[PDB]
Amino acid sequence: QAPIAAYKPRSNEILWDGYGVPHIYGVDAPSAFYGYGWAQARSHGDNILRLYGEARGKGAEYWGPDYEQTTVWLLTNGVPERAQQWYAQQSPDFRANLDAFAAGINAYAQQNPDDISPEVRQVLPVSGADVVAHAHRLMNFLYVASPGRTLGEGDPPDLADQGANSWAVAPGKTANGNALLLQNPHLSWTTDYFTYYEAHLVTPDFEIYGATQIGLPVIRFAFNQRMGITNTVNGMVGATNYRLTLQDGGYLYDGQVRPFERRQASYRLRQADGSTVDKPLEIRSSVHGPVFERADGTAVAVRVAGLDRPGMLEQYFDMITAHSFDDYEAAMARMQVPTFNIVYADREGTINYSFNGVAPKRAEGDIAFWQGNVPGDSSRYLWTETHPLDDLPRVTNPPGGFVQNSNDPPWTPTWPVTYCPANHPSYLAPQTPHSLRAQQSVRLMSENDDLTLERFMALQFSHRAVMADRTLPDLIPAALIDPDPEVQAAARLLAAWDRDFTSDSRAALLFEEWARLFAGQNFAGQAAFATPWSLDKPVSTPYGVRDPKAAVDQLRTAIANTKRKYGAIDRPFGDASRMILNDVNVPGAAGYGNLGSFRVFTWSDPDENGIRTPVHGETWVAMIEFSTPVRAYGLMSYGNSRQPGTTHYSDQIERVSRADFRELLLRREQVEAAVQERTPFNF
Repeated sequence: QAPIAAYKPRSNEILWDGYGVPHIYGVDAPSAFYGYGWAQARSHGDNILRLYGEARGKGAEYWGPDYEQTTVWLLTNGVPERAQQWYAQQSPDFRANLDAFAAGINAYAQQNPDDISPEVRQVLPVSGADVVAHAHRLMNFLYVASPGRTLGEGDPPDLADQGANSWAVAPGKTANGNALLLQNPHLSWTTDYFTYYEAHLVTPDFEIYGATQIGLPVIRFAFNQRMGITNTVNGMVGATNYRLTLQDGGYLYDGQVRPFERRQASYRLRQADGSTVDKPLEIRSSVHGPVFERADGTAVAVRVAGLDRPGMLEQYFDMITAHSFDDYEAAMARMQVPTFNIVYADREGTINYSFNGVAPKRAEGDIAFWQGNVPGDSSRYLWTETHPLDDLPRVTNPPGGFVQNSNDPPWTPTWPVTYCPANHPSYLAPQTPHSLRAQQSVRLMSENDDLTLERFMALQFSHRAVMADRTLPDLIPAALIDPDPEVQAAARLLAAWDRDFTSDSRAALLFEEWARLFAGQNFAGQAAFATPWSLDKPVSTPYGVRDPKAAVDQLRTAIANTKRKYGAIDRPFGDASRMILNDVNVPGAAGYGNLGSFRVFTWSDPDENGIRTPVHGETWVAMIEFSTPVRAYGLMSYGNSRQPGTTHYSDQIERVSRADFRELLLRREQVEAAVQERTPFNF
């Protein structure tokens, strides 16, 4: 019936468990945020202070050369100053929480100066504005508008490997009648701002368990006794790069030569000897927005949407603390979160999918057109309005009894679908072939019924080489008629494979190498299938091999590659695939999502000895059943801390190698039973 009574904290304290997971208890909100800020300082202080410093545009001043590009990017886009505005524009209530958070961080550093790396001490003290600045940078100028896209360069490995999985199951599809939720982000294992942190906040008025990126005062992947939500990247096109026609010191626009908006700014660049050199920086703007110059000499102006949405953090906070789905939807309706697909589920039995973000209203052009260089010489392409929530693809309690997204276009959020590409403007999302992992996603959910939490988790462990199922039947035969015995031996090895990425697979590695050539290095190539992908058979296409003879030459080559990389065509998958953190070295399993593996581990290239580890992949994984009280399990691949000397960095990877999940503790008693360290505090 009613949720179990939440705990009313009678004093401020952090109860840490054996895994470095803080259970922050505050007599009020500001107190809790302060504890949260303290805990994050404890667990990831160095990187948070580094990121906050960058967000001030002081990256070059504080750490020199390797941080300069980001400084120029953030200054030119006026990020540090807008953070001050956004900060000021906060609601009095929330601004107090942000100030607490910053005080928590400051406090921790004050009482533990030794735990703070020397090179980041100059960043202290930090303020509520700094928090806001970072989140603004992350959301708007990393996720939505990255310097790579605008500068016409690219980005260090983050192509399609910035993915995730997400499921929400309606009570009707379960055995117990409680909704189920899956949080499963697949971001880099090394990039600092992408590091996830696990925490638990409790005040007399709210409770929030979950993971979030270091430096964020709100929990993005949260849940509690009442509800929970998860996120996945949808690539919402919130920015436009306009090509400019330079002319007579200005730029051509609507037939006339408009002069630029010029501002002479400056920043400090640290020198090897510790001194700083003052460096000039002219910031030019066009009616579109800031202007950058590419290497090829192209003058590009970037127009980022939602620069007037200062309530990002508060939206997330109100969303996750919502007392009902209605409240939740009202919160999301503020349009303060610029991107992401978001999934919801609660103890009431409601599940929801939302292609969220702030999208510019446009009158022409498909997504591909808007993702490229839009002509910047006419007011014809200068958008100003953005779409309301109800203009975007969304699903609630569908007939299928579930929702899901694995970075695939929003065209198959459930089965049967409830809408189609035609119902929305063609610039919102792409209409491209869904990845094999995404197809596996729809299958695992729609094909199963009467689910239990345990079965639900087991399905999450799927590591099927769907790619094989679509190709081997045609490849194998064609390869067997090849005169080269080694090729024939390869075909037999492959045909004996159960087509699952297990540690012991002797054919997996070889298959991958073949697939690299058959479907491109990222495994997304379609040019080689006999039957092209189709939205009408979204989970069974593409299929077959268009040119078996060619594909065999590819296998011929792939065989050489496998031996060169691993030393044999039949090396055990988990012998070359390892998960190495600190001094822990465990065998790997599961693999590339584009090859159909639901559970993901994007293996890196192998080293001298054919050993390789995950570059991106599983990180924070949790499955929640909204029973009363709720039940949840989770694991954090890379622990809950990265502070030099911490015992909580490599202390979970072993359980990951065995899919041995931790029961997430929400109830006071459970917490008291697992406490290993108490940190009392006053705000």
